[PDB]
Amino acid sequence: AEEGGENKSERAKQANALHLLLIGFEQNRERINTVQNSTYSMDQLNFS
Amino acid sequence: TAFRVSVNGYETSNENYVRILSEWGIPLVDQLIHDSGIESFRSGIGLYL
Repeated sequence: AEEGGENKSERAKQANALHLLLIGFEQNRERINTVQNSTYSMDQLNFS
Repeated sequence: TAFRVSVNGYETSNENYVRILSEWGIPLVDQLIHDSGIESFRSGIGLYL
């Protein structure tokens, strides 16, 4: 907000990157393994 | 060989095995054993004795 937009400044871009990283980690926590990388297909992820 | 096995990454190892041997059958197992080469060692030691 201070920078006026995610794409307005380098710091804004990196802040938005971290923000979306944390949001996705919270959203996809069930699909994220502690150490190993979790792999899924459409049928596993219910994609039509 | 004449087999055209295909491993699916979206399947479990056990189910992939089930599918492969269901499609191909015992000839694949015979080729696998030949690759193992137990028969060669057995026959060689038997001939020696």
